[PDB]
Amino acid sequence: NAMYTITDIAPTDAEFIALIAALDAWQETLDLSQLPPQTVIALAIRSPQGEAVGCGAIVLSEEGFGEMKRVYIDPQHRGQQLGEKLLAALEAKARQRDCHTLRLETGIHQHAAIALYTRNGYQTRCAFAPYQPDPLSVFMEKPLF
Repeated sequence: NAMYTITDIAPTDAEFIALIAALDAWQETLDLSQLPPQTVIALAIRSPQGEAVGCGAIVLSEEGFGEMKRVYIDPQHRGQQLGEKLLAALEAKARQRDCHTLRLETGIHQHAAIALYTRNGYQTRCAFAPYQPDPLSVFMEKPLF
């Protein structure tokens, strides 16, 4: 089963905020709403009930880079390739916006995410604006076409 659904979401949607809040509550083991809205791609994965169950986002720069962030899948829906489904969907949207390279930063603690990106062609790299090699952070990127 990946007969879940993918749809746009407002980063200001209560459902988005809830996934994000859960993401941040876990990382303990705001910012997306402010930005110019053209510059943000944000998506959700929904159960067949219609419950937002995962999400993620890409912030696009004017030189064709995109930064991937705020990716999370609710724990009860893991084990069945949703990260994959979502990731591909964010990439597809980034291409339609001429984005040529996706990069991301996550903590070294985030093993599931890190492996998901690796399984799909992201490769480790150095710090990029606006981060300074906080190590440990892990920076990754992938050429899209």
